[PDB]
Amino acid sequence: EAKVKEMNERLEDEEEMNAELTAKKRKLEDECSELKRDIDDLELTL
Amino acid sequence: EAKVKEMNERLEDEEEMNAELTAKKRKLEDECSELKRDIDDLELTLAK
Repeated sequence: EAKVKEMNERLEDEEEMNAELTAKKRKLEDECSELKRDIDDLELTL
Repeated sequence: EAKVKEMNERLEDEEEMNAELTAKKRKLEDECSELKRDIDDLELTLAK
């Protein structure tokens, strides 16, 4: 059960690092989106 | 013994998921840097 415990626990550390990386990933997909827009709008006069 | 091994595996997987999703993230960080410079330098030749 001790061996059971520190693994459950460490999973929680890890899973939250991973939770962060996907939330950080979201906003960056979104930011890329709008940056790619700013270009493709602007190039429609060149 | 089972829940022990099962949690071992998941740990190795989460440790690597950390590495994987960060390589995905990074590719977007890189892109979001570059796209910004391409927005900017285009205008930096366009401006008066």
